[PDB]
Amino acid sequence: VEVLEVKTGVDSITEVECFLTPEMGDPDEHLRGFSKSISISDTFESDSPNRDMLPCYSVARIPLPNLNILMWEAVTLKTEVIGVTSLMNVHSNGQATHDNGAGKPVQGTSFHFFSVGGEALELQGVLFNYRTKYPDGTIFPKNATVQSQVMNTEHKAYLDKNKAYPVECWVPDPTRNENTRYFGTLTGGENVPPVLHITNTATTVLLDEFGVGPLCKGDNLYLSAVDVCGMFTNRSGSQQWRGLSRYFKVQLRKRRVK
Amino acid sequence: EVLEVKTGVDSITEVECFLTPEMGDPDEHLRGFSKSISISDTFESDSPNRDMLPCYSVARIPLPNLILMWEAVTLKTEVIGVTSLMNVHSNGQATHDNGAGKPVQGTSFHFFSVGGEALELQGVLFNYRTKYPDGTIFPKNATVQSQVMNTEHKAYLDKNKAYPVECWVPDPTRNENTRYFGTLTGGENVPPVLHITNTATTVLLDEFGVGPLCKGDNLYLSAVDVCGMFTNRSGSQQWRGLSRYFKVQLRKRRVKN
Amino acid sequence: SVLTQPPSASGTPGQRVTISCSGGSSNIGSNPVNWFQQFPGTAPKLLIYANTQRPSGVPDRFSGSKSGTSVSLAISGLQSEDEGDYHCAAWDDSLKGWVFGGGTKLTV
Amino acid sequence: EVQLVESGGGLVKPGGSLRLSCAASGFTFSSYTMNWVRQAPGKGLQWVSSISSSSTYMYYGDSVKGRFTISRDNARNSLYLQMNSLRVEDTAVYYCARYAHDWNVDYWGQGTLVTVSSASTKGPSVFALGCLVKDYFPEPVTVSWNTFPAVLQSSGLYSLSSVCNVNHKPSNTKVDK
Repeated sequence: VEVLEVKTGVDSITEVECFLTPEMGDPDEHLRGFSKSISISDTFESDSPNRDMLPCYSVARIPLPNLNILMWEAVTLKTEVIGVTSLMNVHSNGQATHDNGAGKPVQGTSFHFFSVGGEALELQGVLFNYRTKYPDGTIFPKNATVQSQVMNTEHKAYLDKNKAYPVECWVPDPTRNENTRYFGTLTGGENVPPVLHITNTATTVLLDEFGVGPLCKGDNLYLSAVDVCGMFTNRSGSQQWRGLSRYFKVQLRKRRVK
Repeated sequence: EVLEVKTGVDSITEVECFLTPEMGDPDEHLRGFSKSISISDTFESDSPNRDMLPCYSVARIPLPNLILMWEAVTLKTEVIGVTSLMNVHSNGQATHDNGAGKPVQGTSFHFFSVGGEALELQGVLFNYRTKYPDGTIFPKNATVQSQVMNTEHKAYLDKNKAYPVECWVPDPTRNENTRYFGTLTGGENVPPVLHITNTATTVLLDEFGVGPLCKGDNLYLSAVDVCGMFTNRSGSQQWRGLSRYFKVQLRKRRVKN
Repeated sequence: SVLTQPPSASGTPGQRVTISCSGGSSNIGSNPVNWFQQFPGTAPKLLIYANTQRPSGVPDRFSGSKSGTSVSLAISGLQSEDEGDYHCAAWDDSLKGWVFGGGTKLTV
Repeated sequence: EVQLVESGGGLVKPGGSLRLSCAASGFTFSSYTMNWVRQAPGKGLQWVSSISSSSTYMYYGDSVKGRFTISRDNARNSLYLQMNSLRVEDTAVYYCARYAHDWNVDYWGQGTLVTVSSASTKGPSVFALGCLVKDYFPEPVTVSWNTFPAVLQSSGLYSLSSVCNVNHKPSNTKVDK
């Protein structure tokens, strides 16, 4: 809890480098990285999306070299989306934009999000429609009230499980996450063009106003991510969310702690 | 292990070349285009012809002989022939009655790398059941995991007219010795926006002030500049590419090997 | 650098009739075609302008298509009040003047 | 373009067994989930079983759970249905159909008739301008000359008339009048 000085020396720095895959709903054995073709409730009251139509937050707990009082301090992050060029595949049974047109490319509503934490990302539930019945097998806001639609402090949770927390009913809880650095962007709209930059030259610093990064409780580093890139439009017009993996490389150092 | 920068009368040198775009090159007359794009009968049977597939362009530049290695320090690059995209009269698709032709626009990948060795590629597939055509180097032993991430699919950008753009990306887990930059903008109506200037330098040094080091006295320029699609009168669409200029400042760095 | 249109055309009431006008790069290639309708003993009047456009007062039935150096006029839902001469005109850049076609007498 | 052809259908007695074959040409058979759907005479359609491209996922309708087994040989471009413990209700024309992504079930075969009856394979007897076919079983009968649909008599034997080369494959009958 009390943060003392940075230990330097021969064995004071270490590196995690992994990729997180996208859980987009994964209908069947052949469609990993897609959702199931989206359907719309008969009525506003009866909204109940199937689990394979709901993208979810991805999380990874990484065990770090054992210590001890010393804790691992996450100092810098590099991340990029892996496989951006795959979105140029405009020939795989898509929807011809017009007579003899190529297929309409992946585009539309996008959530690109990633966090680096010394513990689980902390989530606040917010519901578009509080009567939405989230499907068996997902962890969702419990005891939904109309207030759930704007804000309801009952809906707290930890991003502690994969294929679990739907994207559309959880956000980073801004009242918590002292020990995490989170960044995300929603671009909404059916025609929003994907814009994905890649570079191995961009480092992001994880230190706060006091020069302290996230501190890895239990010698664990917590990478969370979502990269819903848009929707794939099938020949029929039917639409599937399409996701992509995110690379992380985190510099860590040792910090003395009481 | 990287020692100090050698300075003096002949410590600096410059490479300056252009890379051409390989976009499919359908026939003798359509260099810089792809073949008019077709769409598979089914999701399962996706199998694009080789002349419908833009590919990464690469160029190995031999440097002066010199333990000393050449350090790539700065890059200037721009797309050559941006104005050519104003050609709205060459059997295009009238946007409307008495309209000019629809200009080149839509899905674009602008990418360029400067490396002391080949760009290192990771395979990622839109559809793992896509059959990449005979004559291209593609991800082998595709599994459904190939669609999101599959570490089997490693490769070197070591050959032209070879590596399709749509199934290879810079491998972010490698490329210590390369500086790569690219942007995908997707969408049928995405407007091209291409800036040109001889006044904009990009620095290639890392967090430790070391640029790429040219193994074997070789500098590796890679690039892709799929600008959009040309829409023919029929509505049929061909990718259109443009050449990329590079000018790389290099200096000599002492190294223990 | 002459506009070539059929000297005559005809149709059954209710049919679509098509009158073609063929030129060269010097005229129709680089310049727009207007169509003029002429009933016996009256002046020509503007029917189509700019290859494909109707002035106010011309029914939806009347339409045009342009393909490079050639244009056509399409009279759909043919009626007896459509009996007359149809004149094809366009500027010619080399002759520095207006070229017309022969005229097309449409019989019903 | 795409053709599926079923075979192996015929007459078998209740409690009996039977293996059906689908022959796929015109497409990478090995790439597609494949289905069996059946149609009982005069009734609508009813799905029997599905199998994934790599035979990782087989599914069965309730009515045949535990009796039928779907299988494929991707090297031989063939889908199979193993029908054990056959019942009278299982009588239908069995169709073979492809499922493609987003298309759903698209192409069907011609179908093959499976008749499950304790009754045995009775041969026809032959012979106004034409010839007549009396007391045969089961249904599939051909008329050639180098035609009305049949009637099911209460005897359980069919009869049809034609306005000759008569053929009834189930009884090896090929008599020319």
